[PDB]
Amino acid sequence: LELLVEALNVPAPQFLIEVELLLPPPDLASPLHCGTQSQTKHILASRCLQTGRAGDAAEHYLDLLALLLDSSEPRFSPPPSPPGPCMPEVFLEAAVALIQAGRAQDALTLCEELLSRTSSLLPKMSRLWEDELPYCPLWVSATHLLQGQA
Amino acid sequence: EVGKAEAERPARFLSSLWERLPQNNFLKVIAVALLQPPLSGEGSQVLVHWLLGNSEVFAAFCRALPAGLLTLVTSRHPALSPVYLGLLTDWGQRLHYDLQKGIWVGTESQDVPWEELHNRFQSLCQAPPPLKDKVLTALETCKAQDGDFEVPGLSIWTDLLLALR
Ligand SMILES: [Zn+2]
Repeated sequence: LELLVEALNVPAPQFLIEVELLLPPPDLASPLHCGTQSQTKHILASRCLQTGRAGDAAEHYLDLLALLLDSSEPRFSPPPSPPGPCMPEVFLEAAVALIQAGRAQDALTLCEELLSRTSSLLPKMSRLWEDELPYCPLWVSATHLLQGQA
Repeated sequence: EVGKAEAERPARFLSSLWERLPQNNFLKVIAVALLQPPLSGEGSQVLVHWLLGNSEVFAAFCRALPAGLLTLVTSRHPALSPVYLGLLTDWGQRLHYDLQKGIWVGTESQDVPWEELHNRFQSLCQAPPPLKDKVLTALETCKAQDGDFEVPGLSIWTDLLLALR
């Protein structure tokens, strides 16, 4: 998989009927389904995280995040697709590795940057004074759980 | 009349009363008696000594009346501020939170609910300056004793202090 990523780093149509014209675009169930750089790097970090190579996992995940967010200048480098996890389930997985490193003062510069971008959503918690009805996406409840373990 | 006589102390009279007549009625009388401006306030001054002397009746008093009544009791007679607050302190500390209904509730059926306790402190604060400071400080002190959390669901008393804005 490591090798995979560098592979995907590097990138003619005849006026004739060739085969690929008649070939389909493959599915996600295909063994010819290969995502993009970013999507994979995520796999690597994912797979790594399940094994218990937490530190390594982290570094992968940070590299993941570097890629996803910092990509203003070049060709865009995309997030993982939504049979997979959404952009906040990921940051969490970032911070969870950072906790299995014992990199807890990072794990917090993450859960800080998260709830800093996403202020401008959140539930503004006036039910705090009035105390089922308001809505909290699971991930915002959790950011707080892990800020905590940190 | 009994004061001028000095044969029996008002105490004995009010003890016998307490047995004899209907208590809810009685208390309201006494409550209002504490307030009537003077007619010869030795009268009011006697009732506070009776009350502070006998704790058990005074527990029922604070429990039976409305809030504004105890507020005015207090601002008039400061001898009642510190033990009344004492009784609230002592009721708050036999609650418990459940998470699933976002509310303080008591264990036992007779344990003055949240509703009632909010209200009386609501009032006591909604009072002249010489009591508001007293009570507000008596909150910050019982808060720190039960952990200085600044989030609900831990310290009954944090809860209250927040609930006052
Ligand atoms: Zn999600």
